[PDB]
Amino acid sequence: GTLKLAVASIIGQHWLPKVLKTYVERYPNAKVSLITGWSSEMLKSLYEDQVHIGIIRGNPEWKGRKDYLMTDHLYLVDTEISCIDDIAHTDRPFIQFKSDSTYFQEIQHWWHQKFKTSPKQTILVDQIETCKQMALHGIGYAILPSVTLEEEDNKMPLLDTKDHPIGRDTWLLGYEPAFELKQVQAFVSVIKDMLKQ
Amino acid sequence: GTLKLAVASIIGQHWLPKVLKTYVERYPNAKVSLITGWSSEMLKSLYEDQVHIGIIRGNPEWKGRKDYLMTDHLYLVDTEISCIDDIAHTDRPFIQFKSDSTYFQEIQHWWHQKFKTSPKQTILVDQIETCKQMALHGIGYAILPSVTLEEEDNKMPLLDTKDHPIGRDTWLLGYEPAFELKQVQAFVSVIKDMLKQ
Ligand code: NA
Ligand code: NA
Ligand code: NA
Ligand code: NA
Repeated sequence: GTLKLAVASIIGQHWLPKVLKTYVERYPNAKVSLITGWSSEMLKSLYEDQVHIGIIRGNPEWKGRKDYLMTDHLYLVDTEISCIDDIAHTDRPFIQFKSDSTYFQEIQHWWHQKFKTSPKQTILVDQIETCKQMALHGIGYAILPSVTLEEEDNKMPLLDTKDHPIGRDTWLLGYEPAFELKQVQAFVSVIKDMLKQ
Repeated sequence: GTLKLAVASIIGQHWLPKVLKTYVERYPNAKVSLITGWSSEMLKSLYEDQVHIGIIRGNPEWKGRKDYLMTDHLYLVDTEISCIDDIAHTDRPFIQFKSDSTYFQEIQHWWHQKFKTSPKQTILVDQIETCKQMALHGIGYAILPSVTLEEEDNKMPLLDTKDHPIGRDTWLLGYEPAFELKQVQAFVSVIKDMLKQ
């Protein structure tokens, strides 16, 4: 049977391929169709019956099954700047992801509460991986979730006013019937079987 | 002030950073607002005056200014397979990108013509970078435009029945009023400078 997934974009790109590798590896010839996007768009997709499973970010309201999956944390990245305080004075441009989720407002709030000022809006982008690439090309600094980071060329954790890392969840949503279907069960399996680490 | 761009995804990821790096290097503190996506979506967004400039792949019809930018060529990539004839038997999955552009149709047509059979619709993905990533993780093989490839990690040129590389074009689009703006002209300048490299 054919598994129809809706995955948030950064998840689709960075976390899911190891998941799908093992899923393909123990279930040869099993079909997978994958749509990606903003959590909001994939939630809306899931709701309207287009997919079996949604892998959504944030805190989606959902009246079916919802599995917490994981949590990651916000990092400021730049090629030059090594000290997060420096960004208050920086003239290096700020490369901001903005969508309809809370991501953007969370960062605006952290910034307002950390530096007692507004961040300069210069570069606005609508997808997170683009912000990452533009940061990796030295254009400016970005704030990315650690699920999108590796041994790439400076990463500085965001901590709130009480020294706590911020702060973002990934869930697995779906209605009951989907979890009745088998390949969904083998996929949820592979996920929870993988996460054993 | 404030350039509003709409850019096909792989361009946004792989080619545009270079260009924005220079655009910023040359005009510090110039505001840039970027949206990304399928070529059809970015053309729509441009058609509706939501942006200044669109960068669009394929062969868009356009009753305004259209500049050809570049061509790139299709490669079959896989971690195991070295020889592109084998792909007709391998039973490794074909990770296949599919949108409402003609990318998919054109690869289908090539497949049918070259191998005289059909390809196995197992994995279907809605963004190209995810095919790349899924291919880089050994899941299966992918057909990717070279604008998304580097000295990476096994690539075999797609050639039509008369041994000519199969290509895809990328264009820059706008209506005349946009091209009168100093920031659109500066951006276009950085672009037409960069194409000589
Ligand atoms: Na969203
Ligand atoms: Na940077
Ligand atoms: Na399109
Ligand atoms: Na493809």
